Amino acid sequence: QGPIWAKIPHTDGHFHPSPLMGGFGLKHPPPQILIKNTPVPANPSTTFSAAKFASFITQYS
Amino acid sequence: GADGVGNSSGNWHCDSTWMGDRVITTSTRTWALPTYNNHLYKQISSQSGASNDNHYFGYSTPWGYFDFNRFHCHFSPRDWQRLINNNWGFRPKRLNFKLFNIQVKEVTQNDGTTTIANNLTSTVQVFTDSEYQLPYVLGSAHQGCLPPFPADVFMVPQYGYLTLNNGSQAVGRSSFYCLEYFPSQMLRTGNNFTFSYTFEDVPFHSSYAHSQSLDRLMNPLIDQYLYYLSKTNAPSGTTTMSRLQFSQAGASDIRDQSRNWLPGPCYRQQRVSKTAADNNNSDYSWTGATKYHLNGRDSLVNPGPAMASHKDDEEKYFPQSGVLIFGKQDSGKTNVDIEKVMITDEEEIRTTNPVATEQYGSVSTNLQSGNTQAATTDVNTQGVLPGMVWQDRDVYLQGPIWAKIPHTDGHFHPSPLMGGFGLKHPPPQILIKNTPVPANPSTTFSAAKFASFITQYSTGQVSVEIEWELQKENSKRWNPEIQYTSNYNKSVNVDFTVDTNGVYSEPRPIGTRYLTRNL
Amino acid sequence: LDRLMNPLIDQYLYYLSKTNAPSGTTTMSRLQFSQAGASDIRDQSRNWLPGPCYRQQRVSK
Repeated sequence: QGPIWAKIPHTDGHFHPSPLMGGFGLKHPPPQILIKNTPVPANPSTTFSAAKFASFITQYS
Repeated sequence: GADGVGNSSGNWHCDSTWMGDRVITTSTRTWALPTYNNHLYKQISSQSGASNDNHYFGYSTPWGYFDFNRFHCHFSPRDWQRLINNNWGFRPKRLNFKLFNIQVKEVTQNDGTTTIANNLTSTVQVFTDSEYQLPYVLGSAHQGCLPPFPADVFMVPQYGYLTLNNGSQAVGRSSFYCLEYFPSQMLRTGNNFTFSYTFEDVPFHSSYAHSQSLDRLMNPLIDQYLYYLSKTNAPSGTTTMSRLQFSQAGASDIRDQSRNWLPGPCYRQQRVSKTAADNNNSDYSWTGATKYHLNGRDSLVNPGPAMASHKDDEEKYFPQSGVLIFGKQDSGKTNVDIEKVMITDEEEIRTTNPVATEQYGSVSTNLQSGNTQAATTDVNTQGVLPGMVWQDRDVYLQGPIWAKIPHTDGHFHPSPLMGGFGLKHPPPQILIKNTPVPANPSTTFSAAKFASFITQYSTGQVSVEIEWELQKENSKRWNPEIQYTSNYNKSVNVDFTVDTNGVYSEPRPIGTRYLTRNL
Repeated sequence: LDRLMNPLIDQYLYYLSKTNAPSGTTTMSRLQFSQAGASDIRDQSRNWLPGPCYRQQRVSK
């Protein structure tokens, strides 16, 4: 139940770069995977307004 | 190349070319070379009454040498700005050197009046120590490099070296080198000298600052799944009892999170303030200094391992002997005030390297028990540990470029402590000398060596071209970055220009770390 | 030439609309700025200027 890898910090020098919590030190570790729900605006006004939207449809995925 | 008296043996090349990931800088200067030591080799040694720390033994030769081991020999201030504002790293690739338009001139000192004339048949000797057989004296931050301003004429420095000594005397192991024992090329006016050199592979110099701290690398929104010891006792009826308790670290207790890395090594220095009143009223320049002990001698550690100059909100402080200190224009040699020097600052590396004037940390010294409380102590010197990361010292427009790595059995992270690139085969030394021309000899034979020569010196042009490899930045940062810039406000003089008397001056030291990078 | 805007949307640029403001029973110099719309269309920022001129005398039929 412990960690597997850790990204080696991009520095000028480092010594024996195995992460201290245990595991494999990688200069190019598995990349981060980001995910987000695209916002869906709610019912807008019928007269133009330059203010940014603040009312969205509540949803998840 | 070789031709007559009325033919220039070379042209003036001085500019920079930027093309993609390369930049080629070529510079030209005019030099003057006297006759050193009156054509003799001389044994030199420390004074008899010198302290044991200052004893030395060595030789001084009649040779001069060319030196271009400072960045401002190659980069103009504008070129330096281009480099540091748009690149994450750089390194030298190859080198070209040329010596041309030699002129030898003889001096006559009749009756206090000096007459100078051409000597068309005299010569100069040049050779490059391409096998590293002479003691390498470059890389010690000596004066005598090419001037930063291309219009200046400079004198070639004299060559000399030190060997093993026992006090003021030598030992059997000490070695003596005769530079005439090398093959060298002899040039008359009309000959030139060139050679080429290829740098070995070295890591790019880090021209960035980290935008994250080593102790701040977590996601501040999610707790860890690991626990730490958060309390060692708990309240009982009107009292307490020993009782271990554990917690998961979050943002509220961010100092307790488990981490994978450690800050770089440390070697503590004494702190002094730029405000005069803050410092002690005593002479602690040597007693309070940090030094190393080698063969019974003490030697100042200067500047030593790369550590941050100060923590935040403390620009007024700096380590006693932990920073490079350049002098302002025309500042003296000995005991000048603080207004005459320019003190560098290495604060950009406090994200990974400890502050030079604080302890590295604290470790426990005993075993706590029912009747013994835990005790800790500060760590003032910490060698490297597995899991450490650190940055190297920055380079400056007027600082050194490279240094020769000593030929030893072992070495660790061989980047020179004054900053720059460590090379096992650095650019070779270039020695030069006027060939002696004896004066009127006697008409009856004498076996004694000659002692009367024609007084003469030489002059000419020197050019050096270096190709540098660039490493372009690829940042996804949204907000604008910090850049080096000139101030817009009015002033009597423009920075990095000449004054009304013709004196070129550099008003401040310029590092390389302006762009940013994630840790 | 002076009517080329969209009369429904205000500009994002400002113009100087008032140079003084009322104080206690008096006024004080105080610069104020506004975004031009349709109500003050004469104040909108524009990209062009009318052609040159050389004034003549006017006569009536």
